[PDB]
Amino acid sequence: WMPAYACQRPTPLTHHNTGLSEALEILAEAAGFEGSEGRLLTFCRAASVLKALPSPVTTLSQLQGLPHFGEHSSRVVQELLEHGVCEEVERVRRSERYQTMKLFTQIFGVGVKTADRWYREGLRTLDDLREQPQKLTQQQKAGLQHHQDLSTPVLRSDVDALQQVVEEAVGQALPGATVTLTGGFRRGKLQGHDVDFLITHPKEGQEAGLLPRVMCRLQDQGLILYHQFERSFCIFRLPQPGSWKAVRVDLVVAPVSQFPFALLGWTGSKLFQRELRRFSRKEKGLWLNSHGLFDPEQKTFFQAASEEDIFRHLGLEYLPPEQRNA
DNA sequence: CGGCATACG
DNA sequence: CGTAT
DNA sequence: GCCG
Ligand SMILES: [Mg+2]
Ligand SMILES: [Mg+2]
Ligand code: NA
Repeated sequence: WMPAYACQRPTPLTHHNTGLSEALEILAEAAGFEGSEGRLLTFCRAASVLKALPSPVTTLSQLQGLPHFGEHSSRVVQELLEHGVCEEVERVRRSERYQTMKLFTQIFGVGVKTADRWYREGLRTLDDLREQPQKLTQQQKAGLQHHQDLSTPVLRSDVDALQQVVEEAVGQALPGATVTLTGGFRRGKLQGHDVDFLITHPKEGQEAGLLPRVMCRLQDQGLILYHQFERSFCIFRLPQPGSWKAVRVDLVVAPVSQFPFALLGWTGSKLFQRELRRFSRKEKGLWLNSHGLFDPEQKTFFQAASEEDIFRHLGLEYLPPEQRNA
């Protein structure tokens, strides 16, 4: 009944097993901090399965036959059902390693590998990093300076304001160019930690060279607190009552021939796209990315005019963005 | 046991 | 190495 | 950690 790939089933934003999925996602996150991508994936997938169920899991037997539930994930659920708490999960939560790796990896410019090195050097706090700024990149310096604002959720009201200012700069950079909201907000989220925009133009090729022109205009408007092509990871100045706050904004440009693939990729979720690409390659023999869908036998790319086209060419039932919350 | 998504900056 | 979904 |  429950298919094995997350792209084969609807996953709504809110569901009936929130606490169970959150516990599994703690273990997934911890596995990632230790470099165990395989364990991270299994725990992520098991969490996602529960998000897709039509009602709460109340008994252990309801896990029988669910994909990605083996001894470990099942035991986690069993303990939560019987005692409201899983000792392993709580042990991770309070560990100095988990808390510090989470704190460090949250910094824009710091990945697992950097965080881990710092952890091994004895660093534990943000002020520990500030007191040795010679070791930080310019990106990390920006992430650390803006860390407090960047930890505050972006609201859907903020998004509309940012979109209008991005369209203004885009319209001057290239008349006729369009801006599409992607990422978590396109899946229906009411809050987020960043805002993702996809930019294109209806005349193939006109979008070449566009992103530098957009960025230089935004910067001239005084809206860019930080930025470093076709992808830009920025920190924007967002107006606030009597002041402002820093917000992470990603801008991506794609040619209109590739727009369906880029929209699909950048709308996520992250797990959904990984599962979709795994499904494409392993079940259909097709290679999927955010630029296209390649048949390695015929050596041809699939033309798509819509996301609907892509789901059809992979033999999957269409899922709107709000059901891609794997 | 191999595999685990696939890019760009 | 970082970033993104 | 789990699947095929
Ligand atoms: Mg986002
Ligand atoms: Mg983003
Ligand atoms: Na980071």
